[PDB]
Amino acid sequence: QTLTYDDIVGTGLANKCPTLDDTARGAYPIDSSQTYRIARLCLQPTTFLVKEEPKNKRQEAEFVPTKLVTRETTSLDQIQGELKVNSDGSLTFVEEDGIDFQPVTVQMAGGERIPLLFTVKN
Amino acid sequence: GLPWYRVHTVLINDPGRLIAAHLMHTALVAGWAGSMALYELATFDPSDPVLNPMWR
Ligand code: CLA
Ligand code: CLA
Ligand code: CLA
Ligand code: CLA
Ligand SMILES: CCCCCCCCCCCCCCCC(=O)OC[C@H](COP(=O)(O)OC[C@@H](O)CO)OC(=O)CCCCCCCCCCCCCCC
Ligand SMILES: CCCCCCCCCCCCCCCC(=O)OC[C@H](COP(=O)(O)OC[C@@H](O)CO)OC(=O)CCCCCCCCCCCCCCC
Ligand SMILES: CCCCCCCCCCCCO[C@@H]1O[C@H](CO)[C@@H](O[C@H]2O[C@H](CO)[C@@H](O)[C@H](O)[C@H]2O)[C@H](O)[C@H]1O
Ligand SMILES: CCCCCCCS[C@@H]1O[C@H](CO)[C@@H](O)[C@H](O)[C@H]1O
Repeated sequence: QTLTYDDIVGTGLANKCPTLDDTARGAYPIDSSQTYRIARLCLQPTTFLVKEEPKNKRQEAEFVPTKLVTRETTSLDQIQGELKVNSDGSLTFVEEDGIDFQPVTVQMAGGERIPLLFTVKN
Repeated sequence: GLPWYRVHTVLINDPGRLIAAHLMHTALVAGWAGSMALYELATFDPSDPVLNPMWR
C-alpha cells in the first residue's frame, strides 16, 4: 500500500495533494457538541491566471493564462487549525500554522514575469 | 584597367563565378530578412493590436 520517501523522491508526487476515490461521495457528521480541527489542509495549484492591465479602461481586463517557471514548488501543505462549529451550525476554519505560502513566479505571453506569494496565511 | 563602374563585368563569361556572385547576393538578401525580423522582434510591442498594431 504505502509510499516511502524513496518511492516519492524526485517524481513530482511530493508537490501533489492526496486524492480520494470516485467512490468517496459520503457525508461526515458534525456533532455540534464536539470540538474539531483540520489536521492537514493541502492546496495544489494547477493554474495561475493574471489579470492583464489594459490602456483601454474601456472594457474589462481578463485573467490570462501564464507559464509556471519555478517548477514543482507551488503547493501549500501540512496546514492545520481549529474547525469551529458556530451557533448557526456553520463551520469556521481558523488557520493556525503550516507550510502556508510559496513564492511562485509565472510568466505571461511575451516574457513579463509575475512573482507572487501564493498563500492562505491567517 | 577596368573603370570602377565595370568591375563586375569580369563575370560575363564565367558562369561558375556568376553563380557564386548570385549566391552571395542571395545570402546577403536572406541575411537582411533574418536581421530585419530580429530587429523588429526586439522592438515590437505585442500588447495592443487595437491601438498599437504593427503598422503604427
Ligand atoms: C552583392 C554584393 C557584391 C558581390 C557579390 C560582389 C562581387 C565581386 N566584386 Mg564587387 N562591389 C560591391 C558589391 C559586390 N561585389 C560593392 C557594394 C562595391 C563598392 C564598395 C564593390 C566594388 C568592387 C571592386 C572595386 C571590385 C569588386 C570585385 C568583385 C569580384 C571579387 C570580390 C571583390 O574584390 O570585392 C570587393 C570587396 C567589397 C566590395 C567589400 C564591400 C564593402 C561593404 C560595404 C563592406 C561590408 C562589411 C560589413 C558586412 C558591413 C559594414 C557596413 C557598415 C554598417 C559599416 C566579385 C565578382 C573586384 C573585381 O573582380 O574587379 C574586376 C574589384 O576590384 N567589387
Ligand atoms: C539585376 C539588376 C542589375 C544587375 C545584375 C546589373 C549588372 C551590371 N550593370 Mg546595370 N543597372 C541596373 C541593374 C543591374 N545592373 C539598374 C537598376 C541601373 C540604373 C540604376 C543600372 C545602370 C548601369 C549602368 C549605367 C552601368 C551598369 C553596368 C553593369 C555591369 C557592371 C556593374 C558594376 O561593376 O558596378 C560596380 C558598382 C560599384 C563598384 C558600386 C556601385 C555603388 C552604388 C551606386 C551605390 C550602392 C548600392 C547599394 C550597395 C546596393 C543596394 C541595391 C538595392 C537597393 C537595389 C553589370 C553587368 C555598367 C556597364 O554596363 O559595364 C559595361 C554600367 O556602366 N548598370
Ligand atoms: C534541374 C536543373 C536545375 C534546377 C533545379 C535549377 C535551379 C536553380 N537554378 Mg539553374 N541552371 C540549370 C539547371 C537548373 N537550375 C542548368 C542546366 C544551367 C546551365 C549550366 C543553369 C544555369 C543557372 C545559372 C547561371 C543560375 C542558375 C540559378 C538557379 C537557382 C535560382 C533560384 C535560387 O537561387 O533560389 C534560392 C535558393 C534556394 C532557396 C536553395 C535551393 C536548394 C538548393 C538548390 C539545394 C542545393 C543542393 C544541390 C545538390 C546543388 C546543386 C543545385 C543545382 C542543380 C541548381 C535555382 C536553384 C541561379 C542561382 O544559382 O543563383 C544563386 C543562377 O545564377 N542556374
Ligand atoms: C528585386 C529586388 C532586387 C534587385 C533587382 C537587386 C539588384 C541589385 N542588387 Mg540587391 N538587394 C535587395 C533586392 C534587390 N537587389 C534586397 C532586398 C537587399 C537587402 C537590403 C539587397 C542588398 C544588396 C547589397 C548589399 C548589394 C546589392 C547589389 C545589387 C546589384 C548587383 C549587380 C550590380 O553589379 O549592380 C551595379 C550597381 C548598380 C547598377 C546601381 C544600383 C543603384 C540602386 C538601384 C539604387 C541605389 C541608389 C542610391 C545611390 C543608394 C545610396 C545608398 C546610400 C543612401 C547608403 C543590383 C542592382 C550589390 C551592388 O549594388 O554592388 C555594387 C550590393 O552590394 N543588393
Ligand atoms: C550599402 C553599401 C554601400 C557601399 C557603396 C559605396 C560606393 C559608392 C561609390 C560612388 C562614387 C562614384 C563617383 C565616381 C566619380 C568618377 O570616377 O568620375 C570620373 C569617371 C571617369 O571615368 P573614365 O571612363 O574616364 O574611367 C577612368 C577610371 O579611372 C575610373 O575608374 O566617370 C564616371 O565615373 C561616370 C559618372 C560620374 C560622374 C560624376 C561627376 C560628378 C561631378 C561633381 C558633382 C558635385 C558638384 C555639384 C555642384 C552643384
Ligand atoms: C555601375 C552603375 C551605377 C549606376 C548608379 C546610377 C544611379 C542614378 C540614377 C539614374 C540616372 C543615370 C544617368 C547616367 C548617365 C549614363 O548614361 O551613364 C552611363 C555610364 C557608362 O557609360 P560609358 O560606358 O559610355 O562610360 C562613360 C565613361 O567613359 C565616362 O566618360 O555609366 C556610369 O557612368 C556609371 C556611374 C554613374 C555613377 C553615378 C553616381 C553614383 C553616386 C552614389 C553615391 C553613393 C553614396 C553611398 C553612401 C554609403
Ligand atoms: C540567430 C542568432 C542571433 C539571435 C540573437 C538576436 C536576438 C534578437 C531577438 C529579439 C527578441 C528579444 O527582444 C528583447 O526582448 C526583451 C523582453 O521584452 C526586451 O527586454 C526589455 O524588457 C524586459 C522585460 O521587462 C526587461 O527586463 C529588459 O531589461 C528590457 O530591455 C528587449 O529590449 C528586447 O530587445
Ligand atoms: C533565432 C533565435 C532568436 C532568439 C529568440 C528570443 C526569444 S523570443 C522573444 O522573447 C521575448 C521574451 O519572452 C519576447 O518579449 C519577444 O516578443 C520574443 O520575440
